Amino acid sequence: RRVLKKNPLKNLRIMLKLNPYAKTMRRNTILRQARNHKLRVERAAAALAAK
Amino acid sequence: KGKPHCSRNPVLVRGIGRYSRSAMYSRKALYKRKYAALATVTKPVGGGTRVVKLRKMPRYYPTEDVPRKLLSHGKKPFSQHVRKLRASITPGTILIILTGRHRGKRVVFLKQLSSGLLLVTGPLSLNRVPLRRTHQKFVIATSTKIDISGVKIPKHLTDAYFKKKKKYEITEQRKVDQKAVDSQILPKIKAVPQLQGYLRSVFALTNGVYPHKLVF
Amino acid sequence: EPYIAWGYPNLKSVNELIYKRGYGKINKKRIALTDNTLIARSLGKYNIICMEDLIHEIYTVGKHFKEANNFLWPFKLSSPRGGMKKKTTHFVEGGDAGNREDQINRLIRRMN
Amino acid sequence: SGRLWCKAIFAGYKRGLRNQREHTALLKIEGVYARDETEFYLGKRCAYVYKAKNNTVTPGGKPNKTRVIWGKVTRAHGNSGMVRAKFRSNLPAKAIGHRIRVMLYPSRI
RNA sequence: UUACAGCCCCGCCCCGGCAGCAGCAGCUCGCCGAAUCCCGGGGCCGAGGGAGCGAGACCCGUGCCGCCGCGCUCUCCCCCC
RNA sequence: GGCCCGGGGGCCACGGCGUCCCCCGCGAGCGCACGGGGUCGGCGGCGAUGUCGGCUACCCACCCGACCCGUCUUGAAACAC
RNA sequence: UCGCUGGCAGUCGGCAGAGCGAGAAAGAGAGUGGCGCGGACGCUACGCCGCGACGAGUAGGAGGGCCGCUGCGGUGAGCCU
Ligand SMILES: [Mg+2]
Ligand SMILES: [Mg+2]
Ligand SMILES: [Mg+2]
Ligand SMILES: [Mg+2]
Ligand SMILES: [Mg+2]
Ligand SMILES: [Mg+2]
Ligand SMILES: [Mg+2]
Ligand SMILES: [Mg+2]
Ligand SMILES: [Mg+2]
Ligand SMILES: [Mg+2]
Repeated sequence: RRVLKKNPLKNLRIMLKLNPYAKTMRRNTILRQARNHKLRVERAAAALAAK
Repeated sequence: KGKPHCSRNPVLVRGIGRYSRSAMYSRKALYKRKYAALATVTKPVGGGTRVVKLRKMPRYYPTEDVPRKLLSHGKKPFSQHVRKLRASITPGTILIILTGRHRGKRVVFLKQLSSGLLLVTGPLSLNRVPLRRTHQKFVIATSTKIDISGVKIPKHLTDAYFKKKKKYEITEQRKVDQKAVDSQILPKIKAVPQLQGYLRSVFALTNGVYPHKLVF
Repeated sequence: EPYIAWGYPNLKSVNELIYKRGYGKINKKRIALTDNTLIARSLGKYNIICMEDLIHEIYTVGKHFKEANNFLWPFKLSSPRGGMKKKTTHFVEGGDAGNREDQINRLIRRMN
Repeated sequence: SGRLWCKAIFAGYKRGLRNQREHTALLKIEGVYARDETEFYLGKRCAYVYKAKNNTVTPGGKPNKTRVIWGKVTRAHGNSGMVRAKFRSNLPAKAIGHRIRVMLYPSRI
């Protein structure tokens, strides 16, 4: 029977069923953004201490 | 048989684990964990002995029948859905009942019950609302809190306790639970000036009053 | 020129088009690309196996760009949300027809 | 003891210049006059309350003359606080410029 | 023609030095995202109905099944309520 | 750029023994699920002479639309028959 | 509606063994040596089932009518004071 097409952009496991590397790529992206956010907030703390 | 262990992946976002495949291989330590390789019952009779089968074929077949369904996966019974609460609703907050026979009355919120219904009480001495279940959507949460943290509600009051049975007479355990909770909660609201009058009042809309304009 | 708007798509544009609205011409039918075996059975002879190297061929055209593009069914795009500027005039004169250099990426985002 | 709904006016149907779509009504909620201001009312349910000749059943009461059509606010309409609504039965044309109650209880505060 | 205000250009000062950075001083001026992710809200919709799984001539189960992504046990310790 | 040639904290679809040569084919179990199209193992009220349901069909009201058919004609609502 | 001029005779059942959707031709091949008696529906094949795309029309053409009227041969142990 015909298969319902689900959007890989909004659905995660469909994106993985078509491309398993997207998982690792997204993990790297999320961790990188978290690290950068914490680094920026501590730099802001240092700047306000300098002020 | 070993004792189960908490998952070694802390969830990063739902559906994704924090550690990679081989990283969790190492954490599990699977390098050193490598492994390699009724229908009838006999019953005596007072003759001989009869072998009785507990399953007997139907004595009637319907004229025609429906087929079995294709089976989906994400459909769970209501008893095990995830229950959500609005961030603006916290214990001790003042709510406004909007639908039922107690509509427009200000009440005190206590806890999220098991099935996602808020456990409102209301002081009987104030506005004649008892320990009562309410729906999260059909209430307006005002920004006025009571430090209810140090209040010990009984544990036996649950959804099965509050569910309808089938005139209606009130019961003694209902009355005594009401009395206990009221005796515990009233002195806490007597400490805030004019709050008993606020809870005794009734919410209504007058001319020139637009709900989107006014801050709750 | 008067009947089309065209430009140079991004890699993100290629990804969005191929994943969101990617259909294959299999047995001259319009079959939705829901897994990799549909691509493999029709294009494996060109050592393009998965959605990723289909996208790679299309972006960096490579050798069998003709075969990959012919496998791809033409994309059916919605109306441009927010509205066009002027359908009947060239993009240089503040219309929409003609050759956008790389604003076609904004057009694709807005039309998906 | 007082009112618990917002006042609205059934301005007309969803329409072009020469074509009417009776399945979508236009409400003008009094007080709100801006797109950025009409967000609060999205998803709120609304009632058209009227009176007829013979009695009909009344949930939680005795039969009386009053009847209701139930609907729901769908989304905003233009820059002036007009909203669109869908009623479970298309509104009669005699209700143009008459009061529609917009309730609060489908609330998300 | 700088004084009781300033402004504009030259050369030397580590491109004089320090933040910061297409800036939450929420708008002084751009193009973006394999150099991109997360969360939330509103609206319409539910088309189809025997996809099996497991034992096997030692068996006659069962109704959560396929593909994909994971978790725990068949190793041993420690920590917290 | 060369698996970032080669010598002296973070990440990874890295993971045995056995040897000849090169440079330097069947482990078991369970469990969760963004996984080949909706389910609840969730509820509430109102019902015997006045209430419930009946798109359609009888009459009426309102909003939008709406020129009288056949015909010859390039051209019909035609002051064309 | 058209196309695939697609699928289904495999309902192969205790004389049993449940398969033919899966990237990459072609054997669920045969042999020679070294207890409990059980298992839905289906297939008027002029039938049933599954995918895709498509749907304006005067003059005109073609197909299907389990649309309709009268009479004849068969047939309904048809109907009716
Ligand atoms: Mg818009
Ligand atoms: Mg023209
Ligand atoms: Mg008119
Ligand atoms: Mg004539
Ligand atoms: Mg003439
Ligand atoms: Mg005429
Ligand atoms: Mg005339
Ligand atoms: Mg004349
Ligand atoms: Mg004449
Ligand atoms: Mg036609």
